Amino acid sequence: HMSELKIKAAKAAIAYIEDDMVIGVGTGSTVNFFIKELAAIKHKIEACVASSKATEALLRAEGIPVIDLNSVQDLPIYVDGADEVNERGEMIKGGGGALTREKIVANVATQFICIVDESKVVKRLGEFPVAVEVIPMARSFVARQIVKLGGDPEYREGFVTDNGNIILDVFNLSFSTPMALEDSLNVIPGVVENGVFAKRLADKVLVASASGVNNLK
Amino acid sequence: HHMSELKIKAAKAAIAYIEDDMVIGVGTGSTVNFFIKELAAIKHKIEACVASSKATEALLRAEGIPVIDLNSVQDLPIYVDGADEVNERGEMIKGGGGALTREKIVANVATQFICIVDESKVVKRLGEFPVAVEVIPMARSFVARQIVKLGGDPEYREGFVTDNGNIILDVFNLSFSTPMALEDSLNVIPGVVENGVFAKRLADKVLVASASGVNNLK
Ligand code: NA
Ligand code: NA
Repeated sequence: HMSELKIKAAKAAIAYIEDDMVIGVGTGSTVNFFIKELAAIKHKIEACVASSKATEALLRAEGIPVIDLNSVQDLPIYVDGADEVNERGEMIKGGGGALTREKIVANVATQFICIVDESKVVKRLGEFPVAVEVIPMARSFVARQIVKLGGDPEYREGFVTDNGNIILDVFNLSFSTPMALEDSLNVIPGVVENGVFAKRLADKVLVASASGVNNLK
Repeated sequence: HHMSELKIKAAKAAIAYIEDDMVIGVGTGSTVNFFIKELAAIKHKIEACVASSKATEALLRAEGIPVIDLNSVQDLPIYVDGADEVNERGEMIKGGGGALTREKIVANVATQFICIVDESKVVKRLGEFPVAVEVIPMARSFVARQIVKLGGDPEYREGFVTDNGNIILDVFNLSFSTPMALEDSLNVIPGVVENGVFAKRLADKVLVASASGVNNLK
């Protein structure tokens, strides 16, 4: 029961929330269970920073106060999921299309806690595609540049990010040097951000399985 | 000699490179706007234009010049645009007008980048004019902190929103000793969309208007 696993991972992250903290909140189904857990201790936290408009709506619907990242000097914790994560804390993210604000909030946060069920853990990144956020008028050009990097880009038809851009989901990229790959995507004109998380690692990786939650990192 | 007269000379110099049935990439700004009026005179000989800004699109369309989306173009032989600074190498600082992101995209699809300037845009060394950096709005504070670590002084361009919905940090005092590495260092910052350093995509020709005429600096 994957939902039961995701709930266990979510509950394990709650043990890191200290009184009066501002908490950064990711996106996706595992994070959404965490939001319900956060709701039960919302009297203990100052506020949350949301990594997507969807996440903001869910927090507000719970009566969890939300503040703008530009107003936050100190963000001690960011809790988020991942599409793939390894023992090093490298991740592929962006399955849900929110990877740009995810990476921004993750970079302000001191501690990045990654919560996953067992199926997200991999020994080698790469089977899950890399979502690349792209200025819409640059889509064709960026696709061509990503092909030169050995990727196979697939336009996520109909989808528009929180930032008004499109997503190319990129298959078959090599992850031999993940930080160089992340950089090579981002320097392409028109690329806003990409789902390789190799320069900003998860600090903790909480992995929920039938036997409990294990700190992979 | 008006500044306007100089920009017009540069605009007319660029028209000499336009061939029948081309798709033409078009930049932004007051010098390019004189080029748009030169293009209107030959619009029948043009296939269409690619516009680097919504303002440029509106000016092209008001001249009856056909506009097409960049995603429908693969063969873009020319891109004509100005610069805030340009040197003899064809390196440029761009983005004073806030449209540097679409400017760089179109310039990168185009085969030949023709830079048209009056003589006041030419510098021996880039750097006095600030570098516009386009930033995801909720990342403004973070990006500013990261730029300060790179040795820059970022100033938020109050009230301004780019064509893409983002804000501009105009950055002073960056070092240009390694301008390509500078351009990259800004862009790998999470939340930075693009920046006005044009060091990896050079101008292929630099047409400089002065009282004496137009000189191909490059
Ligand atoms: Na880019
Ligand atoms: Na970036």
